[PDB]
Amino acid sequence: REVAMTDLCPAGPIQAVEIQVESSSLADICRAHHAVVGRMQTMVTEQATQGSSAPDLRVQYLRQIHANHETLLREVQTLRDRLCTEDEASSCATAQRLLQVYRQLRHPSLILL
Amino acid sequence: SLLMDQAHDSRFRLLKCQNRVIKLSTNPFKKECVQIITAVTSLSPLLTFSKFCCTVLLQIMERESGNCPKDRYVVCGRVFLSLEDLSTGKYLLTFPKKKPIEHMEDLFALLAAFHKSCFQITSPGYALNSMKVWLLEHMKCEIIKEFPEVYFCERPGSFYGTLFTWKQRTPFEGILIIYSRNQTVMFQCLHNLIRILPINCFLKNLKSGSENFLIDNMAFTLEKELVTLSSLSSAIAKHESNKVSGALYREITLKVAEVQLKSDFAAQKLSNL
Amino acid sequence: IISKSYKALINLVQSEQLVEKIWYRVIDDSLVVGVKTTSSLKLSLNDVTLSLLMDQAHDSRFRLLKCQNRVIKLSTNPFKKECVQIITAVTSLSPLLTFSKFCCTVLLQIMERESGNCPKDRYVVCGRVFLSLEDLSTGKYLLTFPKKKPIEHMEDLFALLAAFHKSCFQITSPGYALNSMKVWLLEHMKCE
Amino acid sequence: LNEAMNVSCALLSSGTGPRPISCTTSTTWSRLQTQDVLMATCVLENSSSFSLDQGWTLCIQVLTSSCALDLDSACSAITYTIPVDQLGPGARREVTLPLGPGENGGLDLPVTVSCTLFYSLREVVGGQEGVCLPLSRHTVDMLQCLRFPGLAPPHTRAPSPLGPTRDPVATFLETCRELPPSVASIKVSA
Amino acid sequence: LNEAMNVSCALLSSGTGPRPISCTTSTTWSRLQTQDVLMATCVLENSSSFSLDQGWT
Repeated sequence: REVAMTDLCPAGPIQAVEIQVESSSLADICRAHHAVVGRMQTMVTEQATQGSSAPDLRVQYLRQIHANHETLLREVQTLRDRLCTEDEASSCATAQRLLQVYRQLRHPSLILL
Repeated sequence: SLLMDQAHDSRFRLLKCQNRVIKLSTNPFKKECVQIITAVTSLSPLLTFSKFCCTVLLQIMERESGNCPKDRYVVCGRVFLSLEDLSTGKYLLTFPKKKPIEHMEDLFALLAAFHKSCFQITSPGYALNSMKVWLLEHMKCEIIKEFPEVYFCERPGSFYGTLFTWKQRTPFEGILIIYSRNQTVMFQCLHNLIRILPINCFLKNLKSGSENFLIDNMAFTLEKELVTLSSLSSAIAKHESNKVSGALYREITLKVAEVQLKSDFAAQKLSNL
Repeated sequence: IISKSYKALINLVQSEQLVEKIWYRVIDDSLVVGVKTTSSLKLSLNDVTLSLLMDQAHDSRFRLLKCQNRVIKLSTNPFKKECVQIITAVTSLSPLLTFSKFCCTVLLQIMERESGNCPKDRYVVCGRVFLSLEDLSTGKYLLTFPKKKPIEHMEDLFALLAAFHKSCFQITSPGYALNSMKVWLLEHMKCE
Repeated sequence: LNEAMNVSCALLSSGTGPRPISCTTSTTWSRLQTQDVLMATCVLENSSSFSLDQGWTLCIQVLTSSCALDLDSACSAITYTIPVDQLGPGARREVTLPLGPGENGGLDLPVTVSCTLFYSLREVVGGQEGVCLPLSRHTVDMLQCLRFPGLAPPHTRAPSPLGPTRDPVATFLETCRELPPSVASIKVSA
Repeated sequence: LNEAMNVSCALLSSGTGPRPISCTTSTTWSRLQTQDVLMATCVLENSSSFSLDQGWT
């Protein structure tokens, strides 16, 4: 479907097409996302060497993205060191929380402009 | 692969060949590991000229590069065979005489032709040593000295010639891997095992590695991806000080895509398990 | 009432015991079930089979079940005289040992060939096969080689003549006679 | 060796689209016993003159999920092989092999089939061995392997497969011993 | 039970069309590996009201 997004671009929201996927099993999302991302790799490297570049905002929302990624990254690092230390209940809630991070990240992934 | 000689085979058929890597640590108590490859196959349909020669073909393909750039082949020998050669043993494994395994090629030919199944074991509030008693006293196991983490069951009726491997990582949470000559034998073992084990001993079938390694896989792919997106925003946050190059955004999103494909893969591994 | 009405069901669709009995053998990953016939049943006139039918009480799902059928004729002390016709089914095991256990029931189907009316499509329900890892762990139906060399329950012979890959051959020596057979068999091969 | 050189030269050089030899890799659904299964028809095509005579072989190899697992998978991959034997101009062949469920929907999906060819003289006479040409290295991803029964052309009553509620080993284990939709999305410039 | 007996009776009758339950079987070529194989699609159809429930095979 088409979704125009004005607080990504400084002037013109290009009417960027969003692609979604919804399913019971997270594994099938993992595979179909793997596929689509590989396919967008192909398309964008095909359009690069021909295509120009539209401008971004540079401000507010790229910093938003940095902050909400950095919190998760330091949390993942603390979790990796805890899994190294091996006190008790080695890895159950650790996996259950990492998949929460994964689902969080998936929902917007690679808004290509 | 394996490759017939048409000089033999006037006749075109298929030839299936099933592949396997086997990693065996050598004297774990750097440390030499042994990586061996193999293929596996029907004899029966080959023999139809009492004789055949097959050439071996080991192909090497690169993953990292999406250019398909490195497509190396090796031509790593040639095999002759005949019913004379079999008539006189020489290659064949026929059991109990070839109990004392002292030509490791025969061990590996076992570890290829057998049906394998990998299993996690967790006794959470209790140490696990009855494994070592059930193996060495009940199952009647010989350690191969060369590879001292491998056990050969010699108990003499319908478990004869089945092989185990046992890593006891964190002596609660171990892992057992069973090479058997069909699946019924697998079931007779799992049954016979669960009868001997504790009441809290929680088995689990493993398709695709141990849960610890798949968590490490997931953690690595996500930590990399989050660092790459923080890198996107830091490249933008130096463009702010000096509106962004859509070419810069493209450049970094391709690196991010290359990490996203890996986090997706590690996640299909975890979301199944 | 329920019981009364089944029995009603059975005289609804419809004396002489056309089958001896059921017996079953485990080979390796092969189930071999068999049956001894009676002189009444003429395999000359009657194409027969045998299926296996799994209990859905155990099997919560539809796995399909395939079974291979052999007819085995042996002459008994030839040197009227008794032939032994035995009929026997073969399949996989690991698929059935999913619930540590299973109870299959057995069907011998018969049909005539002569009458192009498809008139005579009788059956028999020829018994039921209970099995488990407790049973197999103590042998009991297995054949495990050499200790079970001296074959004295003939079902074990019949199991090997059902399970195995049969292959039939003519040998013609046209400017000799042919007798070395028995030596190679008895001396080189060493046959009991 | 002439025919070999002329063909090897024709393939590798003229870095163009339309080649003299081809290995097109498709996917299909076919129905067995009760299950549906994935197939790869690999269709080999000879659009040139040359005729891959003899001592020519075709080495297809079907590579799973690509990552360095600690323990191992029971099958890293498979390879098939076929003598390619007369195979003149315009001629083709068609070789259907399964990828499909490993016993219990057992299908991790990044998967490549890669074709190679293989000349050797050691076949006819020798004298220093043989050759591997690459050919078509196609990957299968999820998006080819999804199937749409509700939308389908026939609008006929096909029964729901409902992939097994448990592993055989898992059911075996439990017997021996006794929620939201996940989402992903992307955006991209119109 | 009742549903079973009612179908059974329908089945054992010769009403000149096998109404309650049918089985059509049908001949396919397919391809495997190398060789063209002969396949039988055997189609079971319930035309009638009666639901063949559990206990049936």
